[PDB]
Amino acid sequence: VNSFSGYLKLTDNVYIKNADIVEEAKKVKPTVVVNAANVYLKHGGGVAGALNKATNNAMQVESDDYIATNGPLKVGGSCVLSGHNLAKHCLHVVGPNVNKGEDIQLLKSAYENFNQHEVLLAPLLSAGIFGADPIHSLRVCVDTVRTNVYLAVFDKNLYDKLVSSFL
Ligand SMILES: c1cc(C2CCNCC2)n[nH]1
Repeated sequence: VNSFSGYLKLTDNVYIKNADIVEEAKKVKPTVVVNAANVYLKHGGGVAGALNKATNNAMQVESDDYIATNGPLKVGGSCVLSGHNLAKHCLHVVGPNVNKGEDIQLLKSAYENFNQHEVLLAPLLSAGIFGADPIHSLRVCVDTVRTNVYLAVFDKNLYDKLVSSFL
């Protein structure tokens, strides 16, 4: 048993809810929250901007030190940093950004990072301002992630479309 509430079960391991991931993280304090990161860990907008704002910019301060030491992530890659006030850990995962012309085949590689963690609270990778089709992102998630993933979908309209179109 875990503390996640109100989720619809899609598969053995994947769960979904219409929720603000920031508010969900604050309530649950999961072991791992996933950030929709870019390779520079510049948390300006989308899910990353919202998570970073909720940490009072401490996520960005930690991230800048990480980049100064290690250099940028790979598209499809990840790093584990603090979860600050939201979670124990934040898994910063870089899905391909269609609005920058990145290979959508890298979305599967991105989701493979989730398999290193037994339970995660996550957004749909490459959705929102990253420009991918969220229906596609959910299919790749279900067909790639084997650990237990709790997906938060901010937009109620999109949530209902994801559920009603799910195969
Ligand atoms: C040597 C050092 C590492 C670090 C692992 C923790 N954070 C990123 C770099 N990998 N290989």
